[PDB]
Amino acid sequence: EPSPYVEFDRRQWRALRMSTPLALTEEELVGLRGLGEQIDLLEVEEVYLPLARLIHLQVAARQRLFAATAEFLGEPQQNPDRPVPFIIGVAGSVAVGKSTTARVLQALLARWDHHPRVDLVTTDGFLYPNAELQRRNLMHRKGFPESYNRRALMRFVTSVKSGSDYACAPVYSHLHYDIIPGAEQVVRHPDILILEGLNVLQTGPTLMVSDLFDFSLYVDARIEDIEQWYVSRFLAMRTTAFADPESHFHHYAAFSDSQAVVAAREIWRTINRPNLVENILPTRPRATLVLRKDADHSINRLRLRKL
Amino acid sequence: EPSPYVEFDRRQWRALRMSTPLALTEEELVGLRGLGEQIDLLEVEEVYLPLARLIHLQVAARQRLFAATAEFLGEPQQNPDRPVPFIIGVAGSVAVGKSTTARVLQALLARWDHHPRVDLVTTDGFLYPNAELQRRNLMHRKGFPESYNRRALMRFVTSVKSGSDYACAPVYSHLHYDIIPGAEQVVRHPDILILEGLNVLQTGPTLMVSDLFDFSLYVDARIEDIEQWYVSRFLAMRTTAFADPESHFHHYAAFSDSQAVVAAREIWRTINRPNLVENILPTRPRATLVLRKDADHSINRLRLRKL
Ligand SMILES: Nc1ncnc2c1ncn2[C@@H]1O[C@H](COP(=O)(O)OP(=O)(O)CP(=O)(O)O)[C@@H](O)[C@H]1O
Ligand SMILES: Nc1ncnc2c1ncn2[C@@H]1O[C@H](COP(=O)(O)OP(=O)(O)CP(=O)(O)O)[C@@H](O)[C@H]1O
Ligand SMILES: CC(C)(CO)[C@@H](O)C(=O)NCCC(=O)O
Ligand SMILES: CC(C)(CO)[C@@H](O)C(=O)NCCC(=O)O
Ligand code: NA
Ligand code: NA
Ligand code: NA
Ligand code: NA
Repeated sequence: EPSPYVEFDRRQWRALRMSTPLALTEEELVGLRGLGEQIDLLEVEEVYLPLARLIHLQVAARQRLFAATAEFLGEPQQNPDRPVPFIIGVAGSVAVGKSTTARVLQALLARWDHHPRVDLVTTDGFLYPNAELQRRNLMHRKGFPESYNRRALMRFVTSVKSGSDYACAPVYSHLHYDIIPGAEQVVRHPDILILEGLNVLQTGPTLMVSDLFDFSLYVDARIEDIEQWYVSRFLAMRTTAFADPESHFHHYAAFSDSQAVVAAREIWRTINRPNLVENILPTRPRATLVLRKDADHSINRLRLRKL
Repeated sequence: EPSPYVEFDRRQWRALRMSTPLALTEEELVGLRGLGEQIDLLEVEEVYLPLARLIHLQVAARQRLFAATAEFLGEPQQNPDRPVPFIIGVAGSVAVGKSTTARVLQALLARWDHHPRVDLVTTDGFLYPNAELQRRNLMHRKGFPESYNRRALMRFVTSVKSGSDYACAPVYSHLHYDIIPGAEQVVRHPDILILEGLNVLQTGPTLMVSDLFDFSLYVDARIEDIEQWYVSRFLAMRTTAFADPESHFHHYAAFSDSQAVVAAREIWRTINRPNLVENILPTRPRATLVLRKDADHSINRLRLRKL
């Protein structure tokens, strides 16, 4: 029975690296790695390099589709210094390492021969501010689709891919756990734009940012492993993020291992796990490429959409 | 404010015809026109010709995307006699003329220089048989998403676009209003496949046929106009389709105008209108091109997705 997908073990995927250069050192990789992630240079060569290759191939191909529609339209033939921004979506659960995935990806692509402008934007800045969330009774639903200003987000991406000189996104503060008044992230006609979020692959009764993605990535892992990574991260943050007196969750720092685990599980069970099962996972079927992470965090299986 | 869409009046769209040949006569056009449709050769030149042009441009462009993924994969470079079938989805409400639209489209594309194999398949054959619908209490829901064997339909399209030598679809009988035992429609690696249906543009928690569309068409019109066209068609069929003694609805033939109108409105209000409003219309935002039909049935406005 035919399928729109084709599986790959790390062995078969790495082969597709061909002669792709590794323009990243250990120090740099470290500056991209997130707390808990085990990503090393080897994984960057066997997994992220074939990926950067596939993407640069598609960035060329996909360039025709916009050219053809330009020809048909009798429009002047597209300006070289301003191509149509290639949009890459990176989705997945909280604590699955998708942000490291996104950061690494940004680093690699930025280091491609002609050095393309490659921006990275997370959906955090599109979260409604706490005051607005309380108003909507969503202070315990940060992460769910309804906790974001989806129109604003769609506006942003639409603006960047339609060729605007600049588009701005609000900025979120994890330290203060809320939108930062007046903060803007400015994106200026990048060549590649990576949008990272939880449900960015969602589809619906209106055109959404997923309909604008030229390529999508979904960082996947067994649910029980993700919970472990989540709890583990929570405990570790008692001495990093929560240690800061300025942290909204500074009082989590004095928790004991037991208390920490209990609190992390509650948060996971009441927010993150439901959001993963009801909203995030249902979108995995449409991802161009799925990166499967084993319990040890390593990518040992990939799924690609050939259709 | 930027947009993923660009509007067109008949005047601006026809200009895009360029030097496209009209390989269709009146007799032929007639043999494609449905009861109630006002389509003439002029509309075929001003609306369907620019469309056939745009499509053949995209069929070339879109060919790269599959080539690039073939290159990346180190796969042998695609066989010329067997390209990747281009999939066109045609959606819209019952009685909006989308089938005529599909038939005309098939005729034009089949008449393109190198004469490509262009098949047309409606989703009717994927409807569950009456016995199965009764079992599910859906005998008054033919047309709704749940009245079709969506897995089968997805299997069919997946098979055709994955390059199978042949794929078969069940056949529906409008005369007998049910699936025809043993009837199969065989599709053999066509170059272009047009899938026509009511909710074929729907998206969901699994990869669906809309995710495989390389181009989609949505035939639109004001809801009140569609109801008129629907009722009008119902009355006219008292002397065509319902006139046949073998017709499942043969007893509608003896209805008076008044009785006919009452019955048609009930059917429209209880089945077709709800299905249009809850399921069909919500999918319009993703259509590549929307053909707007005025009350007189003429296409005087078009909406194209540039993003
Ligand atoms: N609770 C938090 N505190 C501080 N920074 C956070 C954060 N959650 C996310 N971030 C930012 O996003 C990055 C995510 O890195 P990583 O890929 O290792 O985890 P993740 O994004 O898969 C799970 P998360 O939903 O917690 O971000 C963090 O390194 C930091 O840059
Ligand atoms: N009730 C019916 N009786 C006979 N044929 C029908 C039919 N409904 C659909 N068909 C077939 O599909 C064609 C549809 O033609 P047209 O484009 O004019 O209407 P339509 O498809 O937009 C509304 P419908 O949902 O009734 O098919 C009919 O001409 C016939 O070939
Ligand atoms: C689980 C950690 C430490 C890491 O993901 C972090 O996401 C966290 O605890 N944040 C505050 C509670 C929450 O995750 O909603
Ligand atoms: C309205 C007509 C005549 C034409 O669409 C036809 O669709 C019809 O009446 N069919 C049987 C009832 C129904 O439309 O469900
Ligand atoms: Na920038
Ligand atoms: Na496809
Ligand atoms: Na055929
Ligand atoms: Na697009």
